[PDB]
Amino acid sequence: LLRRLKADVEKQMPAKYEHIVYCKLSKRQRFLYDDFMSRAQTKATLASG
Amino acid sequence: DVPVPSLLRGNLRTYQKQGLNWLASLYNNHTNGILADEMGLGKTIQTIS
Ligand SMILES: Nc1ncnc2c1ncn2[C@@H]1O[C@H](COP(=O)(O)OP(=O)(O)O)[C@@H](O)[C@H]1O
Ligand code: BEF
Repeated sequence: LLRRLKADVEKQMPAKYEHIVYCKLSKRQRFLYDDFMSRAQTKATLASG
Repeated sequence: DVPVPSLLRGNLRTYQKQGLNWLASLYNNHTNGILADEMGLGKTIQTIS
């Protein structure tokens, strides 16, 4: 193997931030989501299949 | 590591030169290994070198 990371070349590399942006589901997406959940329960969700 | 640079015309940094340093033990000893370096550190420059 040969492995190196940015820590050796660091302090010249700028910062890296991971943001998390939350977006609420829309109205028709809330209706369609629950619709697919119920219709999926009619198929027994196919979880163990 | 005693590299002869000729036809290197581009410029390489120190840790990549160490990449060729650790690459010198492969072909000279007839050994094959995986070189995995952090993305953005220019492995291709090491291969071309
Ligand atoms: N000596 C150097 N000086 C400046 N930039 C370099 C040098 N060596 C490599 N790079 C940059 O690093 C990048 C390396 O990309 P590449 O080797 O194709 O994939 P990766 O490095 O992610 O494996 C190139 O886009 C190049 O601009
Ligand atoms: F590892 Be680099 F992104 F090719």
